Amino acid sequence: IDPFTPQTLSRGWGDQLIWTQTYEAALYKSKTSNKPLMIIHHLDECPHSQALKKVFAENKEIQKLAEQFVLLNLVYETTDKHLSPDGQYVPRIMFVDPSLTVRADITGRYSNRLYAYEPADTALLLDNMKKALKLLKTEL
Repeated sequence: IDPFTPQTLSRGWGDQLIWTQTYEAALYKSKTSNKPLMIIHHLDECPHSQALKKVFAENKEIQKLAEQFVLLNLVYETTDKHLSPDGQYVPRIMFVDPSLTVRADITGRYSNRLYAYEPADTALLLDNMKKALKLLKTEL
């Protein structure tokens, strides 16, 4: 593509994680860097996502893929009108497809419920994170 901004002094790409908490800015720079973003959606109204956060921050697998991608940690409204207008169940993980949209093609065997926010979904979250991410670098 055309030269956007040359690197100098320090901070080359700054594409890791996101650093700042802003839904629109996160998704925006993701598309700008042609890199998919994974929106981690929490809630305060149920068992504090801090409990889940502990195991999340403890799971190497989840961090490894997320550090190479975007993680949009949002904690506000259990059923926000943007992701859950009609209400289905509290999320845990979400993913924005390169086409700036979402793809619900995830199916599974009945391990311990296929959709939860409780630390139980941490093993699934791993395999689900892969299916949700689908393509890593287009080539692979």
